[PDB]
Order: sequence, then structure tokens, then C-alpha cells
Amino acid sequence: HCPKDWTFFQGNCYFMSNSQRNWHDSVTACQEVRAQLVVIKTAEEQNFLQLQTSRSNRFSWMGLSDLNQEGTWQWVDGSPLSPSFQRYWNSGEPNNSGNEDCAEFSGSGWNDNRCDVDNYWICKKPAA
Amino acid sequence: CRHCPKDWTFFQGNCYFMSNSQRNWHDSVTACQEVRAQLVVIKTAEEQNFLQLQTSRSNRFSWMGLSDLNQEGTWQWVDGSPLSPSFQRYWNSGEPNNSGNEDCAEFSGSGWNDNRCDVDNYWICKKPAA
Ligand SMILES: CC(=O)N[C@H]1[C@H](O[C@@H]2[C@@H](OC[C@H]3O[C@H](O)[C@@H](O)[C@@H](O[C@H]4O[C@H](CO)[C@@H](O)[C@H](O)[C@@H]4O[C@@H]4O[C@H](CO)[C@@H](O)[C@H](O)[C@H]4NC(C)=O)[C@@H]3O)O[C@H](CO)[C@@H](O)[C@@H]2O)O[C@H](CO)[C@@H](O)[C@@H]1O
Ligand SMILES: [Ca+2]
Ligand SMILES: [Ca+2]
Ligand SMILES: [Ca+2]
Repeated sequence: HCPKDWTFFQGNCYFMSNSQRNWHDSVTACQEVRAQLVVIKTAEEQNFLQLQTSRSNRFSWMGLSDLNQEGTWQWVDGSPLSPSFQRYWNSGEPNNSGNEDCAEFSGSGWNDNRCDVDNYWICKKPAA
Repeated sequence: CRHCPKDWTFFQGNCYFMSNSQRNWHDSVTACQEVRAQLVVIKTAEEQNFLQLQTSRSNRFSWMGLSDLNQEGTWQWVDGSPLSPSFQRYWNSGEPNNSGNEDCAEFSGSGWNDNRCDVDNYWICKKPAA
């Protein structure tokens, strides 16, 4: 069971924003609704999110970043990016932007983009 | 830097928007996000005074970004800060009474009242002045 306007998928609820904001404000926006900028835990979830993103032609932020530009990607839950997910980057990605780097769903895979760019976002929280 | 969008009011470096439509608390939170704002999180007594005057003169019940949804009795602002002991004085007499389970805060008369989150109320957004 999920709140109205939230999507249920494999035990979790996902909120697809209908507006755009920078990565930081997106992290904040999800906490406002007792959720978290989506942290992908399984390949099934990734396929699901990538699909929703591509069908709506909307570049969307996920809770993954390398704010120090040290090439060290971490999820907002504190966990690191497993090498198993490195395959989700689009061709040539991730290419540092020269500024704080954040991950976005773009077409078929993920892109590295500047964190202050305005993108749609996706929040996630357990179903009830 | 005291510039605000049309229909928004300025006070101490921030812009406030009072809605003309009504939505439940949850939808109000997301409504403010759509306009690059946040359901009002009150940080100072002075701000509370400014807002209570605006709301009482409009004669409307309006949502603020405060709730005790996570833990009944412990109020939290949507920005992650807890309701301070000093701000508890703003609840109207006899409130919060959790009548039929009320976990969202609204401006009501001269102070605040907890109401059911699924109730349609006007709302107030806040964002930095530019
Ligand atoms: C006279 C005046 O100042 N008018 C102002 C007005 O002031 C407010 C107004 O409130 C009138 C009622 O408005 C709504 O109906 C409710 O907010 C109601 O409160 C009860 O119901 C809500 C749920 O709908 C509860 O959240 C609330 O706690 C309260 O519940 C009742 O609580 C008692 C005590 O525990 C309990 O015994 C009852 O069973 C319970 N009832 C229910 C339904 O649960 C308001 O009473 O007038 C009040 C004067 O007495 C003021 O105190 C209010 O602030 O504000 C507007 C806005 O500016 C202004 O235009 C108007 O002139
Ligand atoms: Ca409750
Ligand atoms: Ca309550
Ligand atoms: Ca009440």
C-alpha cells in the first residue's frame, strides 16, 4: 500500500516528482515526505526506474553522488556504489563535470551531471 | 534583495505564498516543492508573528510544515528540525488534542491547531527572496 500519487514496486513506494530542482534540494524534498532520494538496491529496481524515466522523457536524479569529485560515488544512505552497478552508466560515463558530480537517469542508463542542474527526482520509502 | 514573485509576500529575506485552493497536508508539502519552495517551517518567533497576522486576517485555516506523524506527541518540521520547547506556547488552549488522530499542524485563529492530515486546508509556502 502506497499514498496517493506514489507507485508501488516490490515492497516499496516511489514518488515521481512533477517539477525540477537541483540534487541537494531533491535530497531535501524526499526527506520532507519521510522518504529518501532513491537508493537502488537491486537490478530489478534499476530496470524499473530506468524504464519509468525513459518513458516519461525526463532526466531524473537518484541518490548517488561524488560531491568531492574524488571519483568516489556514494549513495545517500551512506553505502558505496558496488562494482556490480558500474554497468548502468551510459557510454563514456561517468565523466566528471568539473563541479560537484551527481548521478541522473538519462535514457537507457546513468549520466554524470553537475549537482546544481535542475532535474526531476524520485523518492523511495517502504510500503505500509 | 527583497524581490518576491507576484502574489508572494516578503519578510526578513524570505517570500511567502498563501494558497487560494485547498489540499491535504501531504499534497500541500508537494505543492510547495513544485514552486521551488517548502511548506512553511517556522524558525523564529518574529516569523510566527508575521504569519499569524497574515492567517488570522485571511480568516482561513492553513497548513504549515509541521507534523507528529512519525511519533505521536513529538512534533517535527519538514526541514528535519524538531518543534522547540519554546514554540510549544503557540498551540491554542487545549491543543494538540489528537482528536481522531490529528498529526498535521494548521494555523487556527490566534494560534496553532493539530488537524487530520487528510483534511483539505489552504497552505503556505516559503522560499528565499531573490
Ligand atoms: C471566534 C474566533 O476566534 N474565530 C476565528 C477563528 O478561530 C478559530 C475558531 O475555531 C472554530 C472551530 O473551527 C473548526 O471547526 C475546528 O478547528 C474547531 O476545532 C475543533 O475541531 C477540530 C477538528 O475539526 C480539532 O482539530 C480541534 O482540536 C477541535 O476539536 C474539538 O476539541 C475539543 C477539545 O478537545 C473536543 O471537546 C471536541 O470533541 C473536538 N471536536 C472535534 C470535531 O474533534 C474549532 O473550534 O474559533 C475558536 C474560538 O473558540 C478559535 O479558538 C479558533 O482558533 O479563526 C479564523 C481564522 O482566522 C477567524 O477567521 C475567526 O474569526
Ligand atoms: Ca498519530
Ligand atoms: Ca498527533
Ligand atoms: Ca486539534
